[PDB]
Amino acid sequence: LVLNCIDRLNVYTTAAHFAEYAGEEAAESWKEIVNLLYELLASLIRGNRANCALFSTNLDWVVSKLDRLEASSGILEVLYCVLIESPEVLNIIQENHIKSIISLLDKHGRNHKVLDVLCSLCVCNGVAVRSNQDLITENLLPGRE
Amino acid sequence: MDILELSERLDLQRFHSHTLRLYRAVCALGNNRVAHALCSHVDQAQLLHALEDAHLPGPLRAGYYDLLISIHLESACRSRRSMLSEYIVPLTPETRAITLFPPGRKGGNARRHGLPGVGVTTSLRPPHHFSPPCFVAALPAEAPARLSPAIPLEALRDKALRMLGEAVRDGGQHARDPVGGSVEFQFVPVLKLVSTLLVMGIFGDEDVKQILKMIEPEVFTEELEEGLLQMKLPESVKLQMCNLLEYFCDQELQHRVESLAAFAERYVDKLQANQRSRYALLMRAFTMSAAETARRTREFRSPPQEQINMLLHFKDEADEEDCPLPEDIRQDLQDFHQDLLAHCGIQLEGKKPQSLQELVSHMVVRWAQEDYVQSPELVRAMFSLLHRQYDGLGELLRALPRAYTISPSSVEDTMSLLECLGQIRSLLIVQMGPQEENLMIQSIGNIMNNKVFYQHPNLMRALGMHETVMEVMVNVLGGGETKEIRFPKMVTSCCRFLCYFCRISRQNQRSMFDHLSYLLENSGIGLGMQGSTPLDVAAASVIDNNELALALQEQDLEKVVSYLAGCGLQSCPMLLAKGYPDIGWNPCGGERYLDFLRFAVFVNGESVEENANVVVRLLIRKPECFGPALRGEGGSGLLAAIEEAIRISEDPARDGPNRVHLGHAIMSFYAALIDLLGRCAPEMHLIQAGKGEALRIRAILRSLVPLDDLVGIISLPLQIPTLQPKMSASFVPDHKASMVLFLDRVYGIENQDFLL
Amino acid sequence: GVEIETISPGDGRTFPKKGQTCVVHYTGMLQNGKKFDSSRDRNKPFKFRIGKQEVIKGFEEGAAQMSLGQRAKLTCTPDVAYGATGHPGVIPPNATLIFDVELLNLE
Amino acid sequence: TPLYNLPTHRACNMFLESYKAAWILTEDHSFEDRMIDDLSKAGEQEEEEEEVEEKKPDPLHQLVLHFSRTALTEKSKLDEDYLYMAYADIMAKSCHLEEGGENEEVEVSFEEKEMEKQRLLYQQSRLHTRGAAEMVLQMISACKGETGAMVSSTLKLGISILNGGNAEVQQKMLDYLKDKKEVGFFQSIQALMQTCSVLDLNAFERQNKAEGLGMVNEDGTVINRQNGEKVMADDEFTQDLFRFLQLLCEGHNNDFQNYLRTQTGNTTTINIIICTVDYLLRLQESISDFYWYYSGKDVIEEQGKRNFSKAMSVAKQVFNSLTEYIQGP
Repeated sequence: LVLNCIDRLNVYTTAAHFAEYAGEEAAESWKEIVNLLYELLASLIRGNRANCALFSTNLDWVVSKLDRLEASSGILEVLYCVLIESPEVLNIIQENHIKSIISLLDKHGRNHKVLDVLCSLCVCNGVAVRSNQDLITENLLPGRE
Repeated sequence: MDILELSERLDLQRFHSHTLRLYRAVCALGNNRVAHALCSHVDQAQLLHALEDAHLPGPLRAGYYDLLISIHLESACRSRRSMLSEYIVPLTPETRAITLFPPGRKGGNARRHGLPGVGVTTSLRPPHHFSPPCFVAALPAEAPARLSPAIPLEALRDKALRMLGEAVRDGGQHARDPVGGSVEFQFVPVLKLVSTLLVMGIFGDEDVKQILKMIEPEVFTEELEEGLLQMKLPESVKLQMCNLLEYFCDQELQHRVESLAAFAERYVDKLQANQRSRYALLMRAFTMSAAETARRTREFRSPPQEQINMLLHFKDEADEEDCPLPEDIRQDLQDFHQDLLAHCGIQLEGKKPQSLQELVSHMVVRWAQEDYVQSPELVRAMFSLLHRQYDGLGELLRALPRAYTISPSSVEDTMSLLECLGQIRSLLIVQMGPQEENLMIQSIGNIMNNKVFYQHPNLMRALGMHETVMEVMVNVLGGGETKEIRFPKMVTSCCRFLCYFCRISRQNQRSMFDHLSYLLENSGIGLGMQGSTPLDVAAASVIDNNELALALQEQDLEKVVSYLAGCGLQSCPMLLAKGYPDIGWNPCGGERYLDFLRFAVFVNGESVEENANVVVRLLIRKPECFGPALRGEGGSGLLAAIEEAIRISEDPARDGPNRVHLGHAIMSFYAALIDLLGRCAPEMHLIQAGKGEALRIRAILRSLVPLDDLVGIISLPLQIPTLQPKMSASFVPDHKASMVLFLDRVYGIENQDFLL
Repeated sequence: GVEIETISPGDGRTFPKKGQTCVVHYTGMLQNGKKFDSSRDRNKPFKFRIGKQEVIKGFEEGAAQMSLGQRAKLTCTPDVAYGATGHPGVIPPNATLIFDVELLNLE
Repeated sequence: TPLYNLPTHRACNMFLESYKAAWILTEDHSFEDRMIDDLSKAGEQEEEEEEVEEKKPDPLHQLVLHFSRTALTEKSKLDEDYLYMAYADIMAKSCHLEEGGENEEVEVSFEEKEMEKQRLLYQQSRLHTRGAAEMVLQMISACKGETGAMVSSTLKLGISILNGGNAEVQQKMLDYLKDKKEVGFFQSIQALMQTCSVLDLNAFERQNKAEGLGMVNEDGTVINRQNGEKVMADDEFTQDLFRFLQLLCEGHNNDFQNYLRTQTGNTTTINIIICTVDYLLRLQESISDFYWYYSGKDVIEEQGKRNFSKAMSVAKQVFNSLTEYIQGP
């Protein structure tokens, strides 16, 4: 239900007057509400694994969600959360995902959080994964820009 | 911008540390491709300069150290540590010139009894096999492509060693500007580097003597400078120091076992020589009496393990041996035993420690007598270390079975085998991929075709190749119980290898039989295509019968017959998904089964009843495990069923159409069934005379199946290959021959049925 | 496609001929980029031989049009060189390369 | 064939394996008491004289706390933890050195008997009754279904603690239980009791004929030569379990015994006594089925009698336990 709430609430690029189809006085609270929603979507997941595992269907959705305005706060945080306790969602990658992440790094600047995220992406626990690893090495552009 | 401005920028410092962590991770353990790739973004001399520096922000020094370790040494150290606790040896004079080795004033076993970090030990230790870094060489089109990017090691060793001494001298003065504003960033990942090199066996004896002379006075070599350990220090340095001291403890143990083998070869040589002389004077110079016969009972009427056992109990006792041996070679073993105990931590009565064990036993409690110790890794390390230096003889007993001495003229093959094994253990931790399974299979074919695997199988029993192979097998198989069965065709080759391993033994079959329920649990996810199946190797376990099927446990049999119940319920979607008529069960599955159950009872002729009774009882209790065309809940005819099977087989329009024929599998399935039931005869001529219970089983059998249809099955011939040829894809002569064994065991021709 | 621009010390006569082990203490560089390699840091000046398809043929064609003791700056076209996909993780595709070179050729 | 005219490398392998006249397996006894006393002595290190109104932990106390810490952390299972098993056997052998060994015509004095009550109870306090009592009981919450050797080592440690009375540590255990307020102990105990071996007759027939079939060649008969751990195989586990449950309520506590009947502050109630009785029922049922087999015979086989001995000793321990529940009404 919360994901459906977010989805129907996702469809608002600025949410200034585009959220004012119910007029003002709710678009104001919209940003706080969606930030809190992603905060709870992080809060319900930390330490869990059963809740962690389900996002194999939802992975391309969340990495494509990334509304760029209330997402560097908390969407990246929940992404960091889910990509630790679950190797089952680790191994289902399509190579558009890391490219969008790299573009996010470029467009949002030098954040150590993204780097810790890729550090977790390489390894769940003990076992490494080579395909996405080599994809990360080549997509780290040795043009070095 | 110069890098030292990160000490005051504070925002890119963290970013560079995290980028460095990324390079450390994505240079994964056992990814040397990326390791060679990484030496363009950085440079060996750049890393050397960063290593040599004194000014820093703190963490980046440690991360650069650890990145160097990740690139040039991690694969090496891990592969070495896999083959570290494996104490084998070839016989050379270097092997022979080993003991406790106290030389000196004729009291060194009581005095300073040598050291670790000492010279020769002659184990078998495969090298590292680096590859030199470069980028301009054109690609190859496969191959590993990359071993590990190389570097000089000896100049590096001298550099690290002078760095260690420099850091020690700097910390001796209690500076207010440590390297990085903290002594932990000064006694530091250099410790990790020297430990990694030490594990990797780079160091010469002078080098290890020097870094022990860093801890000078408690050692006090035969021939102020305050050592590193006695000074008050943080916690992580204690962790790394214990991770250092474990090496020296292991070296003393390694030297101990090699000294034992050095004793052992000369001892068994002189003992078998004396035994030859004793047998010579007994048989050749008998002048026979009762004592001559009593001595002659030993050799022919005792195996050599029993022979050496009795010989050894003669060789020592509480003066109650009743011994043939001379009392001169009983004394050198006694002195050897006493000196071995003296090397162990027993004064044998029946401050300056002047050794490793008393030193560390005082020192670790001196640490605990300092403040309350958090960081439970340090706790487990300290107490494991402490427990080792008291029950060290116990650790030697733990090391007794893992050791195995061999002669030379096989080491050239063993080293290839061990390097292949290291490749297996490198491919263990990593997640599976196509090149991995290809390299895995290449190693597997490399090792089976060596003859030393066959020549010393108990050695492989000691190592545990089989459980590792099983572990990777269930790794590739498991997870996806029915969805993800990615990367087979290595499972086939490895299972074939396990079949071979079980074959050439008397206890590898036993050593798999313990794991058998897991193997059947994975056989539940088998049941598909041809090739070496898990249940096939499971059946390969116990065909060396009459010691195991008795000691078998019933819990697997409800399992396999429930698998067969599903076989009789489920239509094999793996083989229905190719345009096939969707029969309610699969004969191919049940035929893939029951050769296991046949092999339960086959070669051991006229097999047992404790197994057969529960077998047939569970089977009749679930009649759906039969062909329900035959033994269904209602109208179910045998010869009706085989007539329908022949009508389908000879008419493929009502049959599926790859390389599999339905009615062939049907008659093969029932053929294996009746062959089992013949080999599951209720008795033989021993007890059917003198029993009724087995005749009860015979009665249940005959009430189920009648005669006059098996003879009908004989009335089902087949044409000849002459003009012209034929192909046995539909009907089988051997399966008309399958009912013969059953009919012979059950009924027996009297007078006239033979004539019919 | 290969185009040499030589700084000419040395004899300028003894070309590296076939069946010979030419030893260059080199360093690379990228087209409006930065370094990616150097024999100078590693202190192993790259003992290899010619006509064997060990190095890419741009470097070999540069090696043909030089001498002993000279010093050249060797452009490198990508189709001659690695560049259709590039050395992965180290070089991107369409890589136009540059090499400083200094050598003796003990044949 | 003789020992000689044989490859020397296989010979030396057989020598080191077959080393029984001079095995390592001899008495050492130089790693238990001198081991343990050093820790508690160092915990009173005079150089570590702070006097901060809260004395820092001892090394032994730190060790016990580390093992309790890795016990109390959450997961489904446990590792093997050879360290814990080793130190548990060390401690249990240390305190049991007063119990066992220390306890022809050996007519001891009453004075020396009193001397031998002490040198255990000192070793009890030296063990940290203080910490170890809660440690061993905290563990069983974790090792909850498995018959792991970890579990048996903990039980043996409890037996080495509690041997002569020790109402003190009984009180400490009881207070820990009534502060933890925890299901998991008793349900684990009933799962353990639910899985303990009794006599089996099919297995007896199988192993009997297998020992009858001693037709194994060289290097193929000594592997399953004895195979005597096939039918019961759990004497040292099951007897010690019932001895532990006996040895709690040996002294006529009259409040512990009620707590064994029932669990008030906890949510659920168990009545482990009922599980004891059910185990006894299955045990004697198996014994009667054993009887009817041999009842056709007049003479009994030696191994059958040998198994009957341990089977009766088990029920003896159980009867002693059930007496010690209610002996003290």
